Amino acid sequence: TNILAGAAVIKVLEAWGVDHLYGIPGGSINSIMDALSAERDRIHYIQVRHEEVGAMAAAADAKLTGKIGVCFGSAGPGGTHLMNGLYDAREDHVPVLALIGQFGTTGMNMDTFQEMNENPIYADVADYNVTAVNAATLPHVIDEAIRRAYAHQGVAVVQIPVDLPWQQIPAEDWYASANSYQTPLLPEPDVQAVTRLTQTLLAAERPLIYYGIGARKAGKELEQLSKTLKIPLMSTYPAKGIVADRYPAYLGSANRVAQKPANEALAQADVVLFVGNNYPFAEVSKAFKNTRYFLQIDIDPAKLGKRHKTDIAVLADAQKTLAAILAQVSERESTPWWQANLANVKNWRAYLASLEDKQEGPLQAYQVLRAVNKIAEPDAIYSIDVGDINLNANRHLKLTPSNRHITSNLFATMGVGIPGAIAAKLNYPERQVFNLAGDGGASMTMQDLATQVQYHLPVINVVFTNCQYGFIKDEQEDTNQNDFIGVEFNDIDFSKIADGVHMQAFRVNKIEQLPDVFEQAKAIAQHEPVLIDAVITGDRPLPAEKLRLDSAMSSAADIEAFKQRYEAQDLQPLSTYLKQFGL
Amino acid sequence: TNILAGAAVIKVLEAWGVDHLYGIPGGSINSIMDALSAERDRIHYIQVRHEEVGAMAAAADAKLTGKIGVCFGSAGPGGTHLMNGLYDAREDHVPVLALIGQFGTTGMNMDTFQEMNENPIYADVADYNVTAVNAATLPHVIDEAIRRAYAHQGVAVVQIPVDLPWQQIPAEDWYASANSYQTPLLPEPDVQAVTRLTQTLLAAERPLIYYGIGARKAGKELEQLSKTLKIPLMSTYPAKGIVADRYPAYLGSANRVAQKPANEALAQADVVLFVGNNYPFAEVSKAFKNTRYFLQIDIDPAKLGKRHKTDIAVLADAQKTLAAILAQVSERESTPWWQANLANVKNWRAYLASLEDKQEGPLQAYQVLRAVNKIAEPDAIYSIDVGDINLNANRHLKLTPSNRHITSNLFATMGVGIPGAIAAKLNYPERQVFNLAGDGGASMTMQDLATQVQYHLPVINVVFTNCQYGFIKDEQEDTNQNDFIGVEFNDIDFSKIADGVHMQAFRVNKIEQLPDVFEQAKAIAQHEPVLIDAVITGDRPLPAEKLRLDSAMSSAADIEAFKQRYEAQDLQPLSTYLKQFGL
Amino acid sequence: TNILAGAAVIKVLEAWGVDHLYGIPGGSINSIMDALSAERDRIHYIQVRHEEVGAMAAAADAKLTGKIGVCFGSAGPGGTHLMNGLYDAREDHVPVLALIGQFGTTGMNMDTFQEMNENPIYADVADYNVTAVNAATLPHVIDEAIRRAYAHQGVAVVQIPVDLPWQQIPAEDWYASANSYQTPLLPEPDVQAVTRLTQTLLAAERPLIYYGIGARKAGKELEQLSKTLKIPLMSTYPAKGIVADRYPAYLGSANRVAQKPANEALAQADVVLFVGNNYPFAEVSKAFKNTRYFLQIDIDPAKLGKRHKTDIAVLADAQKTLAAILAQVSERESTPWWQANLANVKNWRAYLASLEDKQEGPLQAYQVLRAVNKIAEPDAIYSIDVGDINLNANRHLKLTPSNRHITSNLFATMGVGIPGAIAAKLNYPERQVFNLAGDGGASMTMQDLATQVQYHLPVINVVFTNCQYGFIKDEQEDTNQNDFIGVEFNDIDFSKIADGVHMQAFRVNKIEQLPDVFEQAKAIAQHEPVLIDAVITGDRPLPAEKLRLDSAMSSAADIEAFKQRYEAQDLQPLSTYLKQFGLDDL
Ligand SMILES: Cc1cc2nc3c(=O)[nH]c(=O)nc-3n(C[C@H](O)[C@H](O)[C@H](O)COP(=O)(O)OP(=O)(O)OC[C@H]3O[C@@H](n4cnc5c(N)ncnc54)[C@H](O)[C@@H]3O)c2cc1C
Ligand SMILES: Cc1cc2nc3c(=O)[nH]c(=O)nc-3n(C[C@H](O)[C@H](O)[C@H](O)COP(=O)(O)OP(=O)(O)OC[C@H]3O[C@@H](n4cnc5c(N)ncnc54)[C@H](O)[C@@H]3O)c2cc1C
Ligand SMILES: Cc1cc2nc3c(=O)[nH]c(=O)nc-3n(C[C@H](O)[C@H](O)[C@H](O)COP(=O)(O)OP(=O)(O)OC[C@H]3O[C@@H](n4cnc5c(N)ncnc54)[C@H](O)[C@@H]3O)c2cc1C
Ligand SMILES: CC1=C(CCOP(=O)(O)OP(=O)(O)O)S/C(=C(\C)O)N1Cc1cnc(C)nc1N
Ligand SMILES: CC1=C(CCOP(=O)(O)OP(=O)(O)O)S/C(=C(\C)O)N1Cc1cnc(C)nc1N
Ligand SMILES: CC1=C(CCOP(=O)(O)OP(=O)(O)O)S/C(=C(\C)O)N1Cc1cnc(C)nc1N
Ligand SMILES: [Mg+2]
Ligand SMILES: [Mg+2]
Ligand SMILES: [Mg+2]
Repeated sequence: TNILAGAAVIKVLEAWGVDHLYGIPGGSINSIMDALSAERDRIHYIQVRHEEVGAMAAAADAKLTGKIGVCFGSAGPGGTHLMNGLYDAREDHVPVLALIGQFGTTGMNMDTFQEMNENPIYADVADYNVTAVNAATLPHVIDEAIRRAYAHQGVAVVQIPVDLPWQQIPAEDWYASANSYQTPLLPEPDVQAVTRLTQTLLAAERPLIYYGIGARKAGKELEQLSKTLKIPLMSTYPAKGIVADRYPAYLGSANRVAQKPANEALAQADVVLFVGNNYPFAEVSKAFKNTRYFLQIDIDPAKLGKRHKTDIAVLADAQKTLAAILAQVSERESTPWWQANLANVKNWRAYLASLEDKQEGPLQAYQVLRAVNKIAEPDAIYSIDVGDINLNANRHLKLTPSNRHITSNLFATMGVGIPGAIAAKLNYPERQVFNLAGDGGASMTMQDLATQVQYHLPVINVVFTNCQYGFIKDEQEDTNQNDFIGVEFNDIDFSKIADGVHMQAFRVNKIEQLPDVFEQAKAIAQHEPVLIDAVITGDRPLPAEKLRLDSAMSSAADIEAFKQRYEAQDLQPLSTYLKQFGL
Repeated sequence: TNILAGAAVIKVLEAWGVDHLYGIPGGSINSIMDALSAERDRIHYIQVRHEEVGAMAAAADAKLTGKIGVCFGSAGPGGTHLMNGLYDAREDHVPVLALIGQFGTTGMNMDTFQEMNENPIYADVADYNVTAVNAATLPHVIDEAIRRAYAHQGVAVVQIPVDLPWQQIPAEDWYASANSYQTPLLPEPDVQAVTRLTQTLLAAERPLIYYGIGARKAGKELEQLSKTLKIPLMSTYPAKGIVADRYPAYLGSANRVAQKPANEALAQADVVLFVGNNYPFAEVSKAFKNTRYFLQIDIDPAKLGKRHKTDIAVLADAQKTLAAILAQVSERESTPWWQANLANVKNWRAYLASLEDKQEGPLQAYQVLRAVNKIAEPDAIYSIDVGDINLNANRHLKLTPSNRHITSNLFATMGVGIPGAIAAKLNYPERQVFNLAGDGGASMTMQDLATQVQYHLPVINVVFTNCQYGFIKDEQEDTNQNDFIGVEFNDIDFSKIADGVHMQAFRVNKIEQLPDVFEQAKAIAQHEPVLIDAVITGDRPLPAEKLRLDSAMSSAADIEAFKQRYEAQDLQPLSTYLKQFGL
Repeated sequence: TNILAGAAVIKVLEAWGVDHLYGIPGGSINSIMDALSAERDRIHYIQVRHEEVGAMAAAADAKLTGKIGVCFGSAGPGGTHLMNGLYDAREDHVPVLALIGQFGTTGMNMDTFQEMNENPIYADVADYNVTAVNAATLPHVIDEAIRRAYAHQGVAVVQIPVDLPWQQIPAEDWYASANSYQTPLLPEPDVQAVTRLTQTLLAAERPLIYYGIGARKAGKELEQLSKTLKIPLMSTYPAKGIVADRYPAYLGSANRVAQKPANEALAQADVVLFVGNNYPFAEVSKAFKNTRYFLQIDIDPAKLGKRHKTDIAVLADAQKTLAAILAQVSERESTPWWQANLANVKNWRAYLASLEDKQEGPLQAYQVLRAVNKIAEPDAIYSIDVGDINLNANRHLKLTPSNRHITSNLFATMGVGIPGAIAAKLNYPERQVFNLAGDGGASMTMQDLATQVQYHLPVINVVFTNCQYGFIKDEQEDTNQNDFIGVEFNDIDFSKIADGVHMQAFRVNKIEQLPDVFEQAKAIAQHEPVLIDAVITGDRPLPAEKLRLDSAMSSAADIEAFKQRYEAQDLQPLSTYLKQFGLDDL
């Protein structure tokens, strides 16, 4: 007895627990489609409107759940449309399987219609990249691709000649290795290295703990170390929410998608504990130029001493190590450094609240995000696009350990807001999901609003319409000699786009319109997707990387101009608080 | 004295006559943007909403004019979004320059934000693919890229570290080699090979001339050879219009994007003259299995004998060679083969007119295309997307040598209708331009309807809304065991999408609505873009590759079913006409 | 009726006129081997000892005859050993087909022994690079590969799963397109452009004609234009021999593999006619910085204005264009520029002759090459390795249009001497063939001396043993601040290496030993290969790019030292001759 090789392939996906997958059919992938069609009760095919959205959504599946995302594209242009999502998966180091259609083996290398050597297309993006040439081994090739994508935390691509999945293979021969999958049991953290790290951290005058998403399991330990030891916390932007934003000694993130207290404290710190962190600005921004001792905890040998010369680098799990530090320390009294940082945070949060709390007038991004906070459930998931929204969401969203947020962290491809929200709702139908996107990024993937409608995925889409590539406009202001170019453009009314895909929607341009529109959207999203198009000003958000508040550092004229432009008259530089507490 | 290297780069583009270029800015390409900004009077930057549209439009520029198209993308995701247009340019062998942003040289290889080794990304698509590393040589690298793209008829990609274009270089050193550019003067066509080819063609009983776009300069000679010698003409789909469609011995194209008379005649022909033709279905469809002698004229040695064993292959220009054949032949009387083919064409065109000429009822693609014909100017340009529209446009558009039509011929990427129309209008502001697209393809690039609005490009967009990937649905009907999957989807109202980008638009779903809506669109398009969303039936167009009309070939039951489904009761098989004239 | 797919593939090779091919067998290519075995009366397999030599020989085949060269390698390491020869073919733009073994389709992607995805290995080097996946289409894929390698003048690679050539396919379906082959059309010169070019050339005060191997069919026209118009000639190194070296207005080549008169004249010229030339040093050496007008003739649009901005560019065949120039000019009187160059060339040739004509004492490269000239037939072929030998052979070999010489022109892979000579003797059994190689380069491919013995290929191998990478030592002298490193090494006695592979050989270290050894070698090579291991001094050849002879440019002390080191006491700078005829050292 026999099975179609394509049926076996789908049974390999099922064995690995793949719930849903994305793509667009074509003749060159119609034999995989045929196998999917017979298996609708167990694996859910999501037909997207552009293959990039399928690839992005597959990456987001893995970001959210840790479970391999799966997408496909038809030969030639279907597969090449996957690229921005495949590169997102590579750079955000999440497991994705991509299946690429190909001409049957009898026509390959004949220069026939939309027939090319597809293997070189995927060689750079992929950890594993093969053209299948045999039906009987095709289940194994798919199984190998999955196992490698997991092991290597990246993209596996298989090009499949369309004849192979329609061939019969022996039913009893193929298997999946999902049953062997497991996670490692690790030794405890290296005892003598962690005692020595702890002493250096505690001997510091101006310590900081600076964590990334490698510390995602360690929020409790981070907050209790901070509180016990009187050591402020700062994070990478993606690590926002691992410790609740409300924690009074959470400084935020550094650089540009950043918060003032974090930049200022980092410049003064004498010892940094760098935990589960691969901050890509470390060298180029000279972040640690002032730092006396640099301590690291990371799971990956490839990261040890990577971002700065490191005094002690412990190769270990973040949680296990932070718990072992906590077990060997006890209460320290409040210090001037602690108090200064607490005061600086309070001043900064008062500034952000002042922006949020306006009640009437021309709409700014700040109030839109307040309105999101007001309708957000405590375990909401945020799919965030790329641009000023990362900066503004990082400052204004009030996250806790119960939330999740995702974006394209390092490749930073625009357009991910829509697909990330699709993936979030497919994985978590009972959780509230937002897509927060700028107009530029929403434009790029707008057609897949129709996918939210088609699959009845009740996403709350919020488009920030400034008629600009605002993040880039600000860059041009900073660097370019000549006039702005390519950064200001003509309006798109996304409420009308939504109507065109048969999604309920609203457009607002005044602060006073927000509460009722957001309450209506909250309610619609109990059953159907909704879109709010928020027409916002072109005001530049405060640049945390170019602060002009300290009269020892900047001219009075520069400070007065900065305070005026950024509504920052009541912000004080960290040096004010350092002086206040005697530093 | 010095010049900024970026300014010199723009002066190289200007020297080569580049009128317009496409892309989206980013920090990693802001120094090229800065140079563009100072040169708005001479080179016109078109800000697109998705970089794929810029790449597609650059390819279309070259398809239309023969002059290198230029696009750019920012580091990482900007550039990877170009791919579908770059592969279109490679496969349609037209010259395109792509500029890719990159991190400055001081941060390359530091694993910083959106910083990667970009060179491997482009290695497969590109004829020339380099990362610039020096400012003083950067003008030369761009000049080299252009000269190679032209010489090699393909894609040149340059990755540009953002620091380089802001560096000063000596003003007097750089140059462009546009002044050296020229086209070759060729020998005349090989005398003895062309006399011998001519004899074999004339000795045939059932000759055909089968040309592609390499014969684009030879329409007059093709038609006069056909008329003088009594030899029917057939073409590749892209070669439609080189000879007017109204010519009574034009059979159409073969395979699927095809016309019945061409498929039927090709199966009977004893001698084929294959001219300027690289038909990719030749081998896989066994097109020439019956052919006794196969004669070829091509300019490219790589094509000689490529598609079939060739009796005589002349390496020469198509026009020069066809004129030399014409100069050595004279009138032949009408033959039975000629008469049979003329009768078959007349029968086929009566069938297509019967579809077009319905006046009321549920709208089909056939009447939409009649309505296009009725408002089309004699020199209109058609940008055609990918799907059933290629099949239907090929049958119904009434083209002449004065028209142009473009699509993604061989890569066949969906989404090209919008960008191709943008490029057409930018090159030919005084010519009428259509974008004919299916709903699937229009969806993929829909956001760049806003670019037509922004640049006041008066395209007539016609969307064929069947709520299907119809071309693929029909494939699944033919091959798939299990139920249709991924090929039927939820409506998008493109009149509402158009309203959202501030474009006038109409939606129609009945035949009787067409005349007034098309007349309004014709008039609007004297000054602004317009969109018609044509809601059409799901009727399958007649499959020219699966004819069931000949009672010696097919069962009576199969013929009756085919005639019913395709409204083909009055079509006769070619054998009827062959018999009528005694063959 | 059926044929094995492998048999059909070999038939495709035969239809395309392939006489011989190179490689080393392995399990992963044994089905092609089986087909070759059956066809050994009609196509000839040459088993090499390292696959790089097969690839290099295939490239050399194409360089010599214009016929596609064919090589193969087994899966994994057999194929990756081809690389240096494949990049040689790419960079020297000659057609080569490379067949790469692969695991059968039933074990591909199983991570079995020697089994990998081979397609990405070849993506950069190859114009065409495919893995075959079907037996019935395999003959076409090979046919396509050959046709594109020719049309695109580069490398085509096909990875062949070993099961496919053992499958039966229909006998009647496959074909080769060899019957349809043609070479690219030769474009013709625009009449008015050629007249304007001519007018500019003839208005020049200090003209030069500077040709490369694109002018290989135009030697008669080049030499007659030079004589009629009184315009000196210079060439790229590879273009040596297109015009006989004897011609008194042949200046040589520029840069380093160069002759003094060419460098000096190029620095003074006001108009250059750059014909069939892609000189890779143009920009980096600032060759044309002071050239007033630059006139170019090339058949490739990718080259026009590449190396300097053109004043007139002609997209046409060199010999047609040069003939059209010649047809519209008449004899001109001598000029001061002409006579200054003629005198400079005599002075230079007298210097080279002085080095060649020593009769006793420590052996130098110069006398070895004189001894080669003394036994060389007028239609000899030279396969030249990479290093100082390019420099010395360029100066001393006395070539004419009847000769051929080849090296790795642009990739410049060492080791090509031995495989190029193998190829030469296979293609030209009745012509004398030399392999001129340094010790470093000969070392790299030494084992394939055995191939010359095995196939009875009577090459005259001459190894220049300095116990150095001399060309690189001289670079370190010029740039490096610290002591020499990696450039001086232990001796290898290549006469003993030759004995080990069963080749007759000689070792010499004194000038007076040369005549008798070279006569013996000439006679041995009527029937069998031979090797001469010439133990030469570590003297640096005169650096034509760093002349120290003109007291207007250089210190007396530096001139003194130059003359002493290079035995150059009798050399004059070009300015001496310019001044004699009334011209300024511009
Ligand atoms: C438009 C845009 C702008 C941005 N600019 C900023 C910015 O200004 N500031 C900013 O902070 N970010 C910014 N980013 C994000 C930035 O590019 C990086 O992605 C981010 O700073 C790196 O975060 P990370 O170190 O948490 O994650 P990763 O880079 O994923 O690193 C995780 C680290 O944790 C380690 N690890 C994993 N598991 C464990 C474990 N169990 N125990 C220990 N170690 C472990 C890994 O080995 C790795 O070193 C921006 C993003 C966007 C979209
Ligand atoms: C959805 C879709 C389906 C399609 N299916 C069909 C189909 O069923 N039928 C069909 O016909 N097409 C079809 N096509 C197009 C098809 O893929 C090929 O692109 C087309 O058939 C090849 O046309 P061509 O030979 O004219 O062009 P090219 O492939 O561009 O070849 C041009 C040839 O002309 C030669 N040449 C160039 N200049 C000269 C000169 N001056 N003199 C002499 N020779 C010269 C070239 O060397 C080359 O061989 C389809 C397209 C799409 C989008
Ligand atoms: C160790 C070493 C050092 C070297 N250093 C030197 C050096 O110092 N000096 C030196 O001169 N060389 C040197 N070379 C060689 C050098 O690298 C180049 O290969 C050589 O200078 C280029 O020669 P070319 O232009 O003749 O050949 P190619 O680069 O092959 O160019 C031939 C040109 O002719 C054109 N063409 C072809 N056919 C025609 C036709 N029918 N009509 C018109 N145009 C045609 C082509 O399009 C092309 O532009 C060295 C080689 C080695 C091994
Ligand atoms: C244009 C752009 C950006 C503008 C985004 O404009 P938006 O309108 O979406 O957002 P806003 O800033 O106006 O609120 S940010 C981005 C950087 C971070 O890389 N780039 C570059 C960019 C360009 N193209 C793609 C596909 N992805 C990218 N990241
Ligand atoms: C889905 C699809 C097609 C459906 C196009 O649907 P449309 O709705 O645009 O057109 P219609 O047929 O319904 O009128 S045709 C195409 C083939 C020719 O390649 N494919 C495959 C395809 C898939 N993805 C991209 C980007 N380009 C492609 N060509
Ligand atoms: C080492 C060396 C050279 C030394 C050759 O030493 P030889 O001993 O062969 O020659 P000689 O100069 O001593 O007479 S020349 C060459 C340059 C031109 O590229 N290189 C670099 C080189 C290094 N490795 C290989 C395979 N090929 C090369 N060309
Ligand atoms: Mg915006
Ligand atoms: Mg459709
Ligand atoms: Mg040596």
